[PDB]
Amino acid sequence: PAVVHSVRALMLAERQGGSFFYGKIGECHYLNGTERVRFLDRQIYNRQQFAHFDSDVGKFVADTPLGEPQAEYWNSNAELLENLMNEVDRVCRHNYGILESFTVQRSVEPKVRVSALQSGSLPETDRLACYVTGFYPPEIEVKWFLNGREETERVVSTDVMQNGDWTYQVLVVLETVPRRGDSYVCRVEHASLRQPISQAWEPP
Amino acid sequence: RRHVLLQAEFYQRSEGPDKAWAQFGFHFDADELFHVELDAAQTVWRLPEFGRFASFEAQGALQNMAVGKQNLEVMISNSNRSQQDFVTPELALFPAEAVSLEEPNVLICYADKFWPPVATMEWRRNGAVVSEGVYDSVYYGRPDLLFRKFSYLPFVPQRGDVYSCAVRHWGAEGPVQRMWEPEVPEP
Ligand SMILES: *[C@H]1O[C@H](CO)[C@@H](O)[C@H](O)[C@H]1NC(C)=O
Repeated sequence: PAVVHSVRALMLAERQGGSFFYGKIGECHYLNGTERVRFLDRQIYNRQQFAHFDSDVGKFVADTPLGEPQAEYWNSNAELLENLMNEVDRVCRHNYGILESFTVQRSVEPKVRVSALQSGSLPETDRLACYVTGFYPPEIEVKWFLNGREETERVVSTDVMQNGDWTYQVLVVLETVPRRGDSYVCRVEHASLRQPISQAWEPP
Repeated sequence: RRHVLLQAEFYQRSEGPDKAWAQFGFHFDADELFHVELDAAQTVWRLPEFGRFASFEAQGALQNMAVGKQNLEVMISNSNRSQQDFVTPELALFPAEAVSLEEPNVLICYADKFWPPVATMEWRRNGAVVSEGVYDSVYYGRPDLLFRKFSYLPFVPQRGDVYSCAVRHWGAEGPVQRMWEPEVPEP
């Protein structure tokens, strides 16, 4: 293996029922990978971010009055500000190179299944469901074609859902009563795929 | 395209019932690379295989915990102990895969858009609590400084079985609940 690097807690907050929450979020924003990298350190108390450090600004910015005393003190220490700026190479650049292979370049193919759903008011199929499952990255295109024509009006789609296991899913339903001699095709385009998946539905 | 790698830390305590929590995790966009089990001082990759490709020194998490728990007591003070409105979780429940009877599957329950990050999920089948195979996630950072948490129930779809997921958030005297049941048409 290779060692992932953590942002150290160099800054310390300075003194100036009930629930009490403190959060630290060190964001390594990548645009065009290593070409442009931005480090944002977010300091949160309860649900209010009192201050943040932007690598582009190179100084701490107070987002709330409570953050003003903290930002001034941290900005006084030039070695801290330099050390935080070094985290763009030390954490953001370092970590990108180790994790790009199985993150930035994760590809998992959609599995595609079409099934008929019954009406619930009538003895018939009223919906055709295209279950698109197990895919990464999250961005996907799913389209219904009836006799070669794209349908938009009679298709209702769920959001793309996070499964939480690094896979995603989406359900695109075509509202139609299937007719024998009609072609119903679910077409799926995804980065993992050289050729789109055209999953046709046939009756019994 | 643009990507984000997050080091997310939270340190929290409640006084009405006295309790305390802490978390250290690395997140790639909306998914979790790993969390450090702070009591065991052990790095836990969300997918085992991630562990073969990289490693993390858990000592770095615990060093940050020392400062987190201090910063927490400072800001409790600096804020004259000010309180934030809780935010009750929404609940999503859906299977991982379209359901075929007798084909092993997983029911996925996530609690979303909640704060503070304290919530427990209870699974029931036909009214009775089930815990076998369940995986409970750590708290995933969501837009607006809110959190999401996932629970997974392995199950074998069978006729007559009704499933439920319930979330108890720290604040509330009441659970948020959702039901799910296989829909099997007639030929
Ligand atoms: C707390 O807030 C200010 C300082 O933050 C303090 O002067 C004051 O005594 C407290 N506010 C109240 C209880 O009015």
